[PDB]
Amino acid sequence: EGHSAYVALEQRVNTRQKGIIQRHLSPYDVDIRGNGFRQIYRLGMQKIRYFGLIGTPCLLVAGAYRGIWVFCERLEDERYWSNAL
Amino acid sequence: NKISLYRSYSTTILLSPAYSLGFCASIFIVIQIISGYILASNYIASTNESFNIIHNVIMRELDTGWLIRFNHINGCAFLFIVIYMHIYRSLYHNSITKTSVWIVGIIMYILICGIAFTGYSLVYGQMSLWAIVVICSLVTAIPFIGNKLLILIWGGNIVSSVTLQRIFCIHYLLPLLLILFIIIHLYNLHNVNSTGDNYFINNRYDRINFYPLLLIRDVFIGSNILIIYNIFVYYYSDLFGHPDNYVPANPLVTPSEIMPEFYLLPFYALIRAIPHKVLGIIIMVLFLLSLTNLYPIYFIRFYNNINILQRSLLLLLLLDLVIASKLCLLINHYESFYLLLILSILCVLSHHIYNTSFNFSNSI
Amino acid sequence: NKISLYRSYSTTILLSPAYSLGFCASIFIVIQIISGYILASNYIASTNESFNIIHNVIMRELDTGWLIRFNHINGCAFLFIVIYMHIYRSLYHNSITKTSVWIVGIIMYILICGIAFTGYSLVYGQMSLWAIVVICSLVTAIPFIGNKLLILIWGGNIVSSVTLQRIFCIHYLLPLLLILFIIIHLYNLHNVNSTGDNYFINNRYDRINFYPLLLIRDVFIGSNILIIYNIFVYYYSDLFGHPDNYVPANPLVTPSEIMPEFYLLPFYALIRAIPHKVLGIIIMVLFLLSLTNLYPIYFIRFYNNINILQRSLLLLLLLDLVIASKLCLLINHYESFYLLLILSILCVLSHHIYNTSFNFSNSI
Amino acid sequence: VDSHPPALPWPHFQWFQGLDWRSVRRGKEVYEQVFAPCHSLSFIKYRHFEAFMSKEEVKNMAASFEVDDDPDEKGEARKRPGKRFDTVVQPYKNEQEARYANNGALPPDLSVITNARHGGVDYIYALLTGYGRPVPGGVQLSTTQWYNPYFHGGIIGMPPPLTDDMIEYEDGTPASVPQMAKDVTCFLEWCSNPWWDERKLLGYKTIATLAVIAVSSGYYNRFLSGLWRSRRLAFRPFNYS
Amino acid sequence: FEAFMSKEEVKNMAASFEVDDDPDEKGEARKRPGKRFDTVVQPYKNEQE
Amino acid sequence: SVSELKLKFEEECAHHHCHDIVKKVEVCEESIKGKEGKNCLFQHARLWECVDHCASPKVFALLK
Amino acid sequence: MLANFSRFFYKTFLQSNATLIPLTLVFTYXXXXXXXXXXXXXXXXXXXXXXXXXXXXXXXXXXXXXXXXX
Amino acid sequence: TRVTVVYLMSQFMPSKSSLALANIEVDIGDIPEGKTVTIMWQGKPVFLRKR
Ligand code: HEC
Ligand code: HEM
Ligand code: HEM
Ligand code: HEM
Ligand code: HEM
Repeated sequence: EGHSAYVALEQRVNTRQKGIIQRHLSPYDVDIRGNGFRQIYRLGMQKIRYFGLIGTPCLLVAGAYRGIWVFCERLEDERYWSNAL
Repeated sequence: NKISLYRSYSTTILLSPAYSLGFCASIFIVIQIISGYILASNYIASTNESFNIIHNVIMRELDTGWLIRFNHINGCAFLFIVIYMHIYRSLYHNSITKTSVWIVGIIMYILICGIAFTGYSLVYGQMSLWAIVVICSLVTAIPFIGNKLLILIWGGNIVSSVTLQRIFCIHYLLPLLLILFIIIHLYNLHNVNSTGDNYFINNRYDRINFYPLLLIRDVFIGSNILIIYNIFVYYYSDLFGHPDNYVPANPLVTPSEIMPEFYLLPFYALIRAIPHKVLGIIIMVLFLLSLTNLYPIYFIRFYNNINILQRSLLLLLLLDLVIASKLCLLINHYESFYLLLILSILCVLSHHIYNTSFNFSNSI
Repeated sequence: NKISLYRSYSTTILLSPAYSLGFCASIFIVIQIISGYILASNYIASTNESFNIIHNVIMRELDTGWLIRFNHINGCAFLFIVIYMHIYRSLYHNSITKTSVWIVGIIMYILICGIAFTGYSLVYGQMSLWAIVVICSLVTAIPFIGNKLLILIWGGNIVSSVTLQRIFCIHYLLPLLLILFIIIHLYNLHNVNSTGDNYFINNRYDRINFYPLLLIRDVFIGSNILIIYNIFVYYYSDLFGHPDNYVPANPLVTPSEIMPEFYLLPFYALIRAIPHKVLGIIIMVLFLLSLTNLYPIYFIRFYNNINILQRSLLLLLLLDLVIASKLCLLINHYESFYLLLILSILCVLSHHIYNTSFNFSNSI
Repeated sequence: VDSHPPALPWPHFQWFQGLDWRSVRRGKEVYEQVFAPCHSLSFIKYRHFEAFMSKEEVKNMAASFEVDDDPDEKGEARKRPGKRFDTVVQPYKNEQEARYANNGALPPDLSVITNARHGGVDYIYALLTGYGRPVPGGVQLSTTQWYNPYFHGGIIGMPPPLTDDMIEYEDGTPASVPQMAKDVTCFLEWCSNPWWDERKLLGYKTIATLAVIAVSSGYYNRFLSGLWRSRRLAFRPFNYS
Repeated sequence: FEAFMSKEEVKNMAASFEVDDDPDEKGEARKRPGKRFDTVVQPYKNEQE
Repeated sequence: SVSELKLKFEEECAHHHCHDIVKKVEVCEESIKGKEGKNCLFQHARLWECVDHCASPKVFALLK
Repeated sequence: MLANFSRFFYKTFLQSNATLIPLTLVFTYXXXXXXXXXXXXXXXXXXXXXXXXXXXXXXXXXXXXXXXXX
Repeated sequence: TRVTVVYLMSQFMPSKSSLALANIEVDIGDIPEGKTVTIMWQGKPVFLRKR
């Protein structure tokens, strides 16, 4: 791990770290249900908003393609029903 | 020294469940390797015994030879599904910055397409024979040395027993090279580490040990995806296939519609949307070569971030590929779908993966 | 940086031409891989049409399928000759000190013996069938599972096309594992370097660049070895084989004498010199396991020098092995040679490769 | 394009349900008495029938036919009554012969037929109960051609194979055309997939076991993530004016 | 045999024999004169004989 | 017998759920009279696809 | 909750692999291989019993005997 | 793991066909004393003699 590209990068870029205090609890003292429903709600809402954002162009283009698909499908149905093939 | 085992490799904490797709693909590679080795131990490659030895010996003389065959088929299909999800995630999170990992992955993708095609050729059925014929007709369009080349590929003017035997040797050989390339894939990744949901440069205090947390997450996601996989093995065994491949090959008869497997359809579209055969070959080669990142080499290039516009365009690319596959299958009877087929193919060919910083410059 | 290429790895100046045996072995591994891949692309494994497609389709319909087959046979023979010389050299210069290199080498030797056996089985001739029968009968002596295991291995009570198909798949697969183990062999060697004629601890001023001097020496020695090898491919094409293998196998008829290939005879001797079957199997396993250096594991051990007495005893080992092979094949008509066969086997089993410093100590 | 077969509720397309085996028995009867001389089952052996038939019944059925035997002591050919291990009798010697007995058409092998056609079982049913319809205008039918809207192209070379009361079922069920079509379709579904019930059962077992593993491993993953999901950070401040 | 004989001689030699042909319209069996690409005629029908 | 019920169901379904298809196929029958190389295979296939959606299942429920 | 029972259960079975391994083998056999597997098997056999292969064979033998008496 | 290993191994067991020709039964009440009769079994002809 010490001879890895990401370790080399962190040594080149980051300074010698100082003044950082981390606190960790053992999993036997942490409840798996502790922050469950709140996180479910928050993440669901976030993903709903984000997909509503980034999905709009796809929705618009899919609507245009659906219009074209309907037109072509009924054109070909009319062609087949009149022996015009 | 168990501690030394824990700390031999550390990753970011932002590995969402979407980062187990590589492990799922590994599971399916293992399944394909084992099932294929068991099948090959009961397989004879010839035009007089191949189709029979699959449906009359493998699937009816053994206890669960049918189960082994269904595993092989549906494992191929699910391997392709998982690999497509893997690629889509890599594009979504701007993982092209992992240059070694990306190049090895593209090589593996091309290899896996080749493996799937050659394997589908081994069931000497109607679809297998006529897919071989169509692809080789693509081959013979090469200027100058095409026809001779075709003969060398077939060992004759038609597909025959020697053709099946060489295809069998290729199908056996390639997956092991794929295994080596997977090893290289993982070696490069462990050299550069994983992106995660967001890209950060972390010191050892911000990273976590890979073992055993991520192995347990991989087991969990793998069991879920194996449930989904086995739903198809036992209850939709023939959903990822065409029934005409259960008809023994008839060189004198061509099927009504020759259609490849769902995971090769996009490539097939690139051939139907380009009228000139030579131009189609050239465009396919350029497409495959352009998925890579082998140019520039000695010009300074670096990678910037990705944004919401790019993510939305990626979703659009997915839509266009799906539409192109369906339409390229539909154009056989209805000729008015050429408009939408060509439109979708042109849209696919004009998708930006890497934002060229060279877009902006000044003239002398 | 061409200079960086020259200095990437350096070795000792005391590399006599005897240190090209590994390169020659790699040459014959390459030849075997290529010729075997060409043969397997024209091969059908089945008792009905195996012997026929080797002798009637591969040899007589292709342009030089006969030459491919002869290359493959004599390449196996010469690969074993070169490996035996390689082992003899490594014992002569006390190369058991390269612990990792030696252990990988022994694993590779076992793999190659298996590859040779499974390959010889594929020619469904009299010798192949009855060598399989004898070996699998030796399998039948295991306590409490000999018949269940034998049935599992053969797929039935008798050798058949399923057995041929298993053997074909194993013969195809094993050489690729062999290539991986060759890569590991060379990796370890580069880690610990070579011995040369004598062992010295040299600084960089006493070592020479490996490339291109030793590459050119390898080319020269390989050229001479290939001349010698081709004198057999073209003029003595069946010197190492047995004519009874040019007879299609009859399960109802047993050959007068069942003799394996000349590179397995020593093992066969161990079987013939031990009247009890279980004891013979135990001795075979112990022999193969004692060739390795996996014990002691945590006790402190180190290797001292080698001397003229040990080299003379090494010559004696060679003599005993050769005589044991010849006698093992002679004893089928001449009963009095059992004495000399047993004597040679006993002399072989009590040969000291590693002189243990634990031979001298005191008591509490 | 041709008519799309309707989707019908088959007993083996149901929850927790497999082949009827009564339809399979009756379809075996219809196979023996109707299309044995025309179509072939290259993959089915007499011993395969020891799944809905008794051992002695299978033995007698096998002995009811004749099979090639090893040549005589003088090399003369021989015939021999069939056994359990022999494949069922072929109806024709070679394709040409078949084509000669069917006015140029070649009846295909029905060993995997339900797997070889789009919407297999339904299609076969729709094929057999579709023969009497009026011929469309502008279509010229030979004396050995028939109009079936479900066949590819609408014209087929197979004469209507099923008629009412043609077969006397052993269990007493009336043998109408739809009934016989249903029974032969079930029998051919069994022929194509003789592993239906074992496949469904293994599916249930595997899904259950994987579900247990998934629940347990998901709990353990959530447990191990607790160490990091609750981590806390603090930065010692600088000295700023 | 076209290695120490001529094409015409080998053609006559092959045509001197009768080789099994593919069945006729009504099935059955046919025999046709030999040709260059045909294997030499077997002396016995089967091992027993 | 079940065949008579099958014919009755086919007639009912044709005249109650595929009446427009029946009218269309009657229209196309007139068109091809005189024209050379024209057939009503497609229209009749559509008609018998529409009819069997409703007629076929019912009959399939009346048999054991 | 269940402090005393938790201590007892941990000290008895879970503290040592000499007992945890036998416990998990017991769970594998008696609660997965003969409880889910065999149970689903029995349930499947019970639901589909009027159409069973055994039933078909029995009815067949009966009808054959009945026909042989004529 | 146990069932998977057993299943992969079971792919290498004798085929049902080979398990059908392994056992045959002959009627010994047909051969009189001192007469030898030849039959077929697994290809190899078999002599049954009323010694
Ligand atoms: C008179 C002999 C004869 C009988 C009896 C007969 N068939 Fe056929 N069958 C044929 C012929 C000939 C064909 C070939 C049709 C073609 O290719 O045009 C055929 C074709 C078929 C097909 C192929 C349809 C397709 O889509 O290719 C099926 C399925 C079939 N028959 C099933 C059956 C069943 C089930 C029965 C018993 C009810 C049966 N046949 C009875 C002669 C027969
Ligand atoms: C060394 C590993 C492999 C071996 C020995 C092997 C061997 C075989 C054999 C013998 C067949 C023909 C038997 C049959 O069709 O059921 C086959 C079919 C096939 N294989 Fe593989 N295979 C291997 C790996 C793979 C991989 C990695 C893939 C890709 C996912 C793959 C895809 C296929 C496909 C698609 C078929 C045809 C599916 C079908 O029968 O319809 N194989 N393989
Ligand atoms: C056999 C198919 C493949 C397998 C088994 C495979 C396996 C893996 C594995 C195990 C990882 C690390 C775990 C992860 O991050 O998901 C990974 C990462 C990655 N793979 Fe693949 N891969 C495959 C195909 C591909 C393909 C076709 C590409 C496209 C070039 C690709 C590109 C990547 C990238 C970019 C990453 C790192 C993503 C990141 O962390 O930022 N892989 N792969
Ligand atoms: C993947 C590489 C290889 C493949 C695909 C392969 C394939 C085959 C095949 C198909 C045969 C049967 C055809 C014949 O007998 O002429 C054969 C024979 C044989 N192979 Fe290989 N082989 C490979 C590598 C090796 C290696 C490394 C050895 C080691 C010496 C070996 C030793 C033999 C032997 C001794 C025979 C039988 C010799 C004989 O024909 O009399 N093969 N091999
Ligand atoms: C596939 C067969 C083998 C190949 C291709 C192979 C290849 C090589 C090569 C290239 C070297 C380094 C160059 C040289 O010193 O000649 C080497 C060294 C060596 N090999 Fe092997 N080898 C093979 C089998 C074995 C076996 C069976 C052993 C027995 C244990 C063995 C033991 C050694 C040792 C001890 C050395 C180092 C000798 C020294 O420098 O003192 N090799 N081998």
